[PDB]
Amino acid sequence: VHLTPEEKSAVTALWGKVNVDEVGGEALGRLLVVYPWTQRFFESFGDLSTPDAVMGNPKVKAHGKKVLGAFSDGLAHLDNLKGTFATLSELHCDKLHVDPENFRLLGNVLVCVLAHHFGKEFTPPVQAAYQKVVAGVANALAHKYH
Amino acid sequence: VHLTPEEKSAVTALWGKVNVDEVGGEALGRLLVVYPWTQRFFESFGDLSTPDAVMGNPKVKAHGKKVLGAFSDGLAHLDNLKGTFATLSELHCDKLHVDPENFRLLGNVLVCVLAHHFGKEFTPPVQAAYQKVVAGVANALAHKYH
Amino acid sequence: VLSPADKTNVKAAWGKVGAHAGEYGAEALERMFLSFPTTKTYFPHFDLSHGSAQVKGHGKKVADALTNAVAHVDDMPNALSALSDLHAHKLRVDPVNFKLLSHCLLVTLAAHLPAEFTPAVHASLDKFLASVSTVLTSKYR
Amino acid sequence: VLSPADKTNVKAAWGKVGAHAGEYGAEALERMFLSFPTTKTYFPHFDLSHGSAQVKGHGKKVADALTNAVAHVDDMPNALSALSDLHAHKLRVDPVNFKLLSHCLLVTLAAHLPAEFTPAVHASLDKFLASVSTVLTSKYR
Ligand code: HEM
Ligand code: HEM
Ligand code: HNI
Ligand code: HNI
Repeated sequence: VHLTPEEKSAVTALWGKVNVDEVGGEALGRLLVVYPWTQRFFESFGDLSTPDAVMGNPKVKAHGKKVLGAFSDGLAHLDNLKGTFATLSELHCDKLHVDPENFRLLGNVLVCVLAHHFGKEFTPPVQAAYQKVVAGVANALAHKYH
Repeated sequence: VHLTPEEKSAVTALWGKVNVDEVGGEALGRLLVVYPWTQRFFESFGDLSTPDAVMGNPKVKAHGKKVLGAFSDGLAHLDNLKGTFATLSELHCDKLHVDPENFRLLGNVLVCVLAHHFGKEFTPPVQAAYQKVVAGVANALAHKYH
Repeated sequence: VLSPADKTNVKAAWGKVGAHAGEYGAEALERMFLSFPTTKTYFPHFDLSHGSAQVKGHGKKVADALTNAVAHVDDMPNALSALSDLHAHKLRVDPVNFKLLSHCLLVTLAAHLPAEFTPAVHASLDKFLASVSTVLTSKYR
Repeated sequence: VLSPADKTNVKAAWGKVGAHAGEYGAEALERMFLSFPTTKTYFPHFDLSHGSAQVKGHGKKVADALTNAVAHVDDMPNALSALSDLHAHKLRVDPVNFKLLSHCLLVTLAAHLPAEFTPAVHASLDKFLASVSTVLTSKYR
């Protein structure tokens, strides 16, 4: 995972327009709707019984803010994603017991959410840059598993 | 990748007992039998029409041995698999057009072949070390794709 | 398996795609080649650059196969039988790549259909694309 | 699909395994936990210590389900229906992990079946384990 200078610029340009709170809730919600087995990690969040129950669930939305906040922070450190995500990797393994395949699923759902929000502005080259990012973030979050 | 000192030693010790003619022919042959669509890359090898034909095919056997030769180079330079396999990665992308997902298939067939030969000697810890090795080789061979 | 709601959702979304099916198929392929360069190994004989007549023509074929699958949504193994034969015996694309193209088709649809690409519809489309992919890889061995 | 030759191969190989099935199930789990540590994320409630009785007990459950699947190789969806329900609604293991366990089962079989693990039998066992996995993930969404 190495972005070109122009890809880095494109990622940063698009991200400046993202409502990171809103987008996080939407990405996590869509994960739980599209891949409903991922709800296994969120029993404490309450009603996840229908697509609307999931998407509008305030605990899902609040959690999505955390997730996308950490992602947003990682965009500032694209050359050291493994370091950036090391303590979160350890946490997701040791405390949360989250299969890292879930990070890959969430990254692609996030890409779909970005496409949905930005429409034509989410061009194929912009997507390609974001795919490098989400692959790097997922690989980083997986890296300290043991 | 991340072989511990003790896993590096275990990998080296087992490899010192490997018969490359047998293991190489068996691993490439089984790739072509178990995942027969991979035969698409080896039409020039002649007769691949039955499992016996594949396993006994002189070109399959010779090529399997060559492949293991490159594997041996990797095992001799575990801290720089990416550098070790750079030229071969370029070849597999630019000239051979081989989808790197196939490298994972070969890695796991190789593990099965080691288990088949060594039996109980191929212990769960030894297997775990070899899984790191084959993952590392596949990832290094994939690295120069573009 | 596709539920009654899945089939309603897929028919509505792909119906809205309408005349754009070929355009969106080609766009999905482009997004795939740029995002996942290993997928290009299957097209050494193609110009894969933007505006490619080969990519446009192939996108149309892919989209038309999906339209046929939607038309025969309750009989996909048979409606796609000849295509699945071609995949198993000639094209021989590793199954992982179907997931990459499916994802790129979802991204394309998301980028074009703001109102229609709801979470429920997204879920149904992903299931539909996975079902098509399963049929197309079903005869490999 | 599993061919008659596949079914013959699987029945013969699993027959040879016989009463060792439970032991081999445990060994495959141990191999998986060591080789693919992410799979342990599904067992944080287990004792995973060396020679764990809890892991051995689980190995027996996995093996017995496989024995049943072999016995019912012509209709695995029905034979495994209760188990597939449990996987879809409770266990919810990501589908990627089924390939990891399947590979570890092949390794275990290879290590114990020097005569039986021919290339053809290896191929049939791989198809069989993938088919079992497909059934177990069939109701996920
Ligand atoms: C971009 C990828 C992800 C990032 C950056 C991320 C980040 C975070 C952060 C910052 C926290 C708070 C840590 C704390 O409580 O100390 C968290 C918690 C958590 N995450 Fe992740 N996460 C990601 C993906 C996922 C995925 C895909 C899942 C599972 C489907 C997951 C499951 C959880 C769970 C279960 C918690 C604790 C929730 C609770 O407090 O009840 N994460 N994550
Ligand atoms: C992952 C471990 C692998 C290693 C270490 C490896 C290594 C090699 C080596 C050393 C050569 C000879 C290069 C030369 O001509 O100078 C070669 C050639 C080749 N490899 Fe790979 N290989 C691997 C996997 C694969 C896989 C999985 C496939 C396809 C499924 C593949 C397809 C080919 C083909 C088609 C050739 C050329 C054969 C010919 O001469 O017709 N390789 N490989
Ligand atoms: C990354 C590779 C790749 C994937 C994932 C893939 C996924 C799919 C999917 C899945 C949703 C569909 C419906 C589909 C449909 C088609 N493919 Ni795909 N194909 C792929 C690579 C090909 C290749 C290669 C060809 C041949 C193109 C050519 O013109 O040579 C092809 C040809 C076809 C054709 C033309 C067949 C004919 O000549 O009769 C159709 C239709 N397909 N392909
Ligand atoms: C990596 C995770 C994982 C995989 C891939 C997997 C793959 C499989 C396969 C595939 C060949 C089979 C036949 C199988 C069969 C079983 N598993 Ni699996 N299981 C897995 C994780 C579990 C877990 C976790 C449980 C619950 C165990 C417990 O005791 O809490 C489980 C429970 C079972 C049970 C017990 C069900 C019951 O309580 O009635 C059987 C039988 N299975 N599992």
